[PDB]
Amino acid sequence: FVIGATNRPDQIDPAILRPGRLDQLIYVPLPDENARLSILNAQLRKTPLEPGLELTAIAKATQGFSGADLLYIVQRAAKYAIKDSIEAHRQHEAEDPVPYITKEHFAEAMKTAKRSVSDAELRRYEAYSQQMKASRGQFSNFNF
Amino acid sequence: VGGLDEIKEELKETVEYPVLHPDQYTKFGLSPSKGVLFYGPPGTGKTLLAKAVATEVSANFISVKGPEL
Amino acid sequence: KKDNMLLVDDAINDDNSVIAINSNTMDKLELFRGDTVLVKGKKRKDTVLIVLIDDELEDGACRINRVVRNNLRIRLGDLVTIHPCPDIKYATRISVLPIADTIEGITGNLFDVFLKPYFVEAYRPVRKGDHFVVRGGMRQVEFKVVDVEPEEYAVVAQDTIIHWEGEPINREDEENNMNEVGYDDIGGCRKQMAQIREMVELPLRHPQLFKAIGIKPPRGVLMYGPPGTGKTLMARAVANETGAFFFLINGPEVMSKMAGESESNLRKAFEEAEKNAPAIIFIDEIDSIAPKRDKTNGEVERRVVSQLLTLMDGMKARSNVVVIAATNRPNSIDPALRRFGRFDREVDIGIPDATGRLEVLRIHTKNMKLADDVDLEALAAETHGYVGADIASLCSEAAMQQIREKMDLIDLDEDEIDAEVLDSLGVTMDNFRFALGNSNPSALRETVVESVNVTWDDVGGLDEIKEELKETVEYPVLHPDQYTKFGLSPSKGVLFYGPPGTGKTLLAKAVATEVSANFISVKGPELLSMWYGESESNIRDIFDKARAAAPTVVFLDELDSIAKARGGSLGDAGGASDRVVNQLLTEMDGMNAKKNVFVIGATNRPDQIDPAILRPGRLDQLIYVPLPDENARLSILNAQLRKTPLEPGLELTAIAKATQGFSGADLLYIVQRAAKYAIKDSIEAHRQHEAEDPVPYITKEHFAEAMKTAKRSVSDAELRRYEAYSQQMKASRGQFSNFNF
Amino acid sequence: LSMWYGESESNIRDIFDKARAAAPTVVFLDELDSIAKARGGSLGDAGGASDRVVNQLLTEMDGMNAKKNV
Amino acid sequence: EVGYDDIGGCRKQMAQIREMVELPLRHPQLFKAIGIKPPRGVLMYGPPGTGKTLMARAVANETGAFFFLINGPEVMSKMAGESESNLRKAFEEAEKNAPAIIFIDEIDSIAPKRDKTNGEVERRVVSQLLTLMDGMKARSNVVVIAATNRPNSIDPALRRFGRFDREVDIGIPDATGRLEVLRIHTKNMKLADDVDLEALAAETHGYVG
Amino acid sequence: RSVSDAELRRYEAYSQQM
Ligand SMILES: Nc1ncnc2c1ncn2[C@@H]1O[C@H](COP(=O)(O)OP(=O)(O)O)[C@@H](O)[C@H]1O
Ligand SMILES: Nc1ncnc2c1ncn2[C@@H]1O[C@H](COP(=O)(O)OP(=O)(O)O)[C@@H](O)[C@H]1O
Ligand SMILES: Nc1ncnc2c1ncn2[C@@H]1O[C@H](COP(=O)(O)OP(=O)(O)O)[C@@H](O)[C@H]1O
Ligand SMILES: Nc1ncnc2c1ncn2[C@@H]1O[C@H](COP(=O)(O)OP(=O)(O)O)[C@@H](O)[C@H]1O
Ligand code: BEF
Ligand code: BEF
Ligand code: BEF
Ligand code: BEF
Ligand SMILES: [Mg+2]
Ligand SMILES: [Mg+2]
Ligand SMILES: [Mg+2]
Ligand SMILES: [Mg+2]
Repeated sequence: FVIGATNRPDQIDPAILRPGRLDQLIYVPLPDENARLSILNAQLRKTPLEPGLELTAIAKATQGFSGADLLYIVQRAAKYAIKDSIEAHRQHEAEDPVPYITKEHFAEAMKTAKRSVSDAELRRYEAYSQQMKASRGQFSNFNF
Repeated sequence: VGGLDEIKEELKETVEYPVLHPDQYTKFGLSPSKGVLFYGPPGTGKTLLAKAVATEVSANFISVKGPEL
Repeated sequence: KKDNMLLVDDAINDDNSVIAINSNTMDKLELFRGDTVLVKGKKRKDTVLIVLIDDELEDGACRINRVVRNNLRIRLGDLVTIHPCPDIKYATRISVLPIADTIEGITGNLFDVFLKPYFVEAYRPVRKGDHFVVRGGMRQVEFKVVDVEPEEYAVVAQDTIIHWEGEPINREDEENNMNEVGYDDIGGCRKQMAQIREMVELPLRHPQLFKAIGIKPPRGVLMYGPPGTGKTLMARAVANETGAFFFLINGPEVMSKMAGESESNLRKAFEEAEKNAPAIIFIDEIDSIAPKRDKTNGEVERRVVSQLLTLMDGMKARSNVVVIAATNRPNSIDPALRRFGRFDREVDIGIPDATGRLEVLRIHTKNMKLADDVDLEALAAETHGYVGADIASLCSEAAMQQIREKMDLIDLDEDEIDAEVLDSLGVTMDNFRFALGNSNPSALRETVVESVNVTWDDVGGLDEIKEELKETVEYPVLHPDQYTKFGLSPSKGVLFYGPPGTGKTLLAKAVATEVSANFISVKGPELLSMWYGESESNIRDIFDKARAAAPTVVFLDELDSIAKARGGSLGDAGGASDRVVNQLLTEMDGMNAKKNVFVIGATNRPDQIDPAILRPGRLDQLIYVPLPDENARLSILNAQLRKTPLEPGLELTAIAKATQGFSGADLLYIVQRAAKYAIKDSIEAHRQHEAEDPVPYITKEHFAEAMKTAKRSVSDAELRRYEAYSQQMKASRGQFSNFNF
Repeated sequence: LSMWYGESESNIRDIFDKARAAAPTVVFLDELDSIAKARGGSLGDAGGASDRVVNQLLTEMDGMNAKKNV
Repeated sequence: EVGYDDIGGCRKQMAQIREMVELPLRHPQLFKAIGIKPPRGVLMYGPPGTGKTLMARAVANETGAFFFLINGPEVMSKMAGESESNLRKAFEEAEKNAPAIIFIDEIDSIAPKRDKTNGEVERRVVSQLLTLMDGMKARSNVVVIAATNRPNSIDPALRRFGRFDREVDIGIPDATGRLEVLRIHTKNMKLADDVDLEALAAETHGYVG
Repeated sequence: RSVSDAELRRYEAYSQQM
């Protein structure tokens, strides 16, 4: 069972994409609003979170984002929480304060967050997918 | 691996079918499918799907980089 | 906790053969004032002494004089097991000898003077190997019990025959006896130590568990890992404490010039190890007698491999013997030799942790008179990528630095050194700090960065960039507990892009001077070669060396050079830049462990960079370092003029306000032109004053004549391109707002 | 310049190490029209080698070195 | 015969080598009072023509310890099992007689880093060196000294503590070092009375050794 | 489908040449 994971299917030889060697050409698209919520739930599985915090606004605000961008948002929120915790520790030593990630950490982490892929590469991937679907021409309900 | 439900289920069944039920495959008289290729935008879950295949599926895993060999 | 083990305490009773227990210890374990008890301490040594009720002792630890304490190889604050032995009985004869340096000067009857009154009517309980002390005649002599007739230990009743001889020795033998390496010197690899010690010790102490379970224990150890980790020390401790027969085999030691002699030597070695006793065979450096049987071209190597494979597992293979191997690379070994029965359990003695380095520091600094103010926790926390064998080099360098400091002020006295300075030497903390600043890990000795001297206060302006870089560098280094409590991986990558002459390389140098992590730096095309795949091998080796001695930070300079996007050439150059890009994308985020790999990238052309490497997980922080404003211009003018004499009436506000389009390199050019004009004026004034310090600082006139040829570096088109790229990166942040919940 | 992949950058690194090794030396970089060429983009192997030798000059003239006397 | 006063101009590396050569052999009382064994490995690298062989000759002629000289490729042979035997014979001859000093000149010819070459004999020689320099009862009162022109073509297991721990950098001298070299080499030639050496040392810049 | 359209053009050109 060979598995290929290539981020550019143009430079592949056309004799390897032939069935019998690599027949399952699975296109992994960008996540939508129902998949970004599950990605944010899976990435925040082993962390303490605020009971009033929801990820629906984070899934609805970002529309062209990716899992790496959501992981970057989560890591920036965790870095801001660690900075606030070490600031509270330094103030307590001068004179557990942060038990979970609050909403202000996410609101400050979602200010310097951008998408990874641009619009031209997404158009190139949709063009390759439509070329592969044009290779699936003359297909219908297929009554016998 | 958040999301990718149909891709995850199809990859998982394509791996686990000929290693658990070979009797139906020799009853139908056909060889199973072997390869699978993931392609798309970078940072989407291809290597994460490969790690999820490597960590818990009963088949032995041989990992190799591109220009490593 | 069985109350039969006690700690060593200072001695009240100054007698040699005695230990003091407390009365609440006597009822807790039945013993008496005359009872002779066997003390067994560390390093597999023993001694015999008289127990005596001591009120001050306090039941938990025992008082023993420095002589007993020495024979057991223990210190004040070490644990020992105590247990009584009345099986011992009065001696038939004894064999004591004076240590040479304790009798240099005198001669004659040592028996009548020292030994006779020392043993008389005390019937002391001595032991073989003991070194006792007798004070008399204005000196203290040290004898060592060399032999007794009634086994290892016996008593010296008046009828016992004391034999002393006079050919005394230098204490080379005493030093060797003290050194024997003990199991408690390889601290730092607990799981690998237990995995070796289990199959070494359990089928030798009691085999009833294996006789009841029916199965046979594994008889093969393969210790692989980085060089300088403790595999030879583990084999030496196994050879030194385990009482079975030992046989060490070097790698190219059996090889002989005769046809068929190396295999005969291996057969004779295995038959000698099997003939005597159930033994342990340590074959060191097995990469020279096992070249995988396929890549080699000779015949003697293949026959040695076949001899090992037949003699290790075949017909009547091994009768209760265990083989241990040690190697620096596990991959160049035959897979038939990496099989069960021959070499089955492969322990991985790898790079230690903070507590492992603290254990190595506490082990290596337990015999020296160190200090009263040196802590080892900060030394173990600031040491990051040491392989475990460089800690002894650190302590040796600190001791040599202290000795070199003590040798220069006070005179050396080359005929004979005065012994007053030997009692007060110590090892201070600044010696350890200088030894830490003047050393490196043994794996990163080939990619050492040259000693640049900059400071975080020498990089003016860019306060948000500096604090963000300091946060990104020093949060997973100083606080791993918060990151493992939140259960998330820290951000590692950062990219610097902007106009040239701004401070990206200066920020990289300020990182390379004073961060709490190791530094590995490369140039742009520096890791490229002319062969096929050698650039890939260089990339893989430098990333394995960066992730091995973690945490390190990698400065990938000129990402435009080392990484194109993909396939940009119409005619390819062999298809190598795409492979370099693919290997970079795989090593920065692939199927690895990702312990600590910080990637710093500084480029001045962000258009030719791969979007797959501009993606989070490899390089997420796209830090844009812009041109300085008025306040940043004033701070870089104050920072570039940090160490210089200046006029007190000098005002840099007009210089900061008049340029308004300059950069750090152009202001450095202005400062250098002013310094060159001041140097020319000083040379002219000195020549005038020597023909028939003239200037002690730089005046305003020098800056006024140096600011006549000042010109900007960047044009108005490259700045347009950089601001267009920044506006496109801000337009990638679309469909966003203040985001109030 | 050379035919192989990286030999021109190796020659640049070698001549700059020879310059900064026995310092002070002075280097006469002739024909910067031939060496630098102001990279831009040309979509070719000559443009790739020009970008590589320009970035090697950028990392050798002002890079992470001692910059004693060049 | 050359002495310690003929390598003028590299006094820092001279002191760094002279410490570990003289102080553990002259009086070991400080090392026995501190309870720390001294380092036993020298690796003199740098540009070709700096004075490493002259330093080896100086520490050979000055100290009263035994000096066994081992060249780079002189231990090699054609038979299988002879170069390792020559290295073992050299090490036992240096260990049996006295506390001695070994000078392995040109170690880059018997250390091909065990990864870029396909010959088994070179790997066997490197394994013999790694075993003889750090193993069971490895070194007793002996010390090895290396000298090579390139410092990167050596095995990292050979560039380790216990084998080669003090890698001194005998580099190019400054103007005072050129002044000392000009004053040392012109001590046996009656040249003139109206000649100076300060301007001769300050004129040149790239003259090494 | 397995093969693209340009590969068939190349194979037809080679079959017309040979
Ligand atoms: N669908 C996803 N669910 C959860 N995490 C994800 C997902 N996609 C990406 N990530 C996170 O971002 C990283 C990048 O994904 P990865 O598979 O390595 O990218 P690629 O497809 O380029 O090989 C993952 O390792 C993971 O940490
Ligand atoms: N984990 C460790 N604990 C204690 N000492 C160590 C450790 N690792 C290395 N050392 C020390 O490093 C020195 C050389 O190590 P050694 O065992 O001879 O080399 P290697 O690990 O290559 O087999 C010795 O002084 C040894 O005590
Ligand atoms: N922002 C700055 N702050 C302080 N000094 C600077 C700054 N920018 C440039 N300099 C000075 O000019 C030199 C050139 O900067 P450097 O980092 O080497 O170049 P670059 O900006 O191309 O990466 C620095 O070494 C320093 O002496
Ligand atoms: N630093 C130096 N000081 C004094 N003489 C030197 C120095 N370097 C070289 N020489 C002289 O140069 C000659 C060759 O130097 P040598 O020590 O053999 O160097 P190498 O073996 O590295 O080529 C000798 O005659 C030596 O006296
Ligand atoms: F496309 Be991913 F970065 F492997
Ligand atoms: F013997 Be060690 F691993 F160099
Ligand atoms: F490194 Be600089 F931007 F020239
Ligand atoms: F030429 Be020498 F060995 F540096
Ligand atoms: Mg991947
Ligand atoms: Mg070893
Ligand atoms: Mg730079
Ligand atoms: Mg020489």
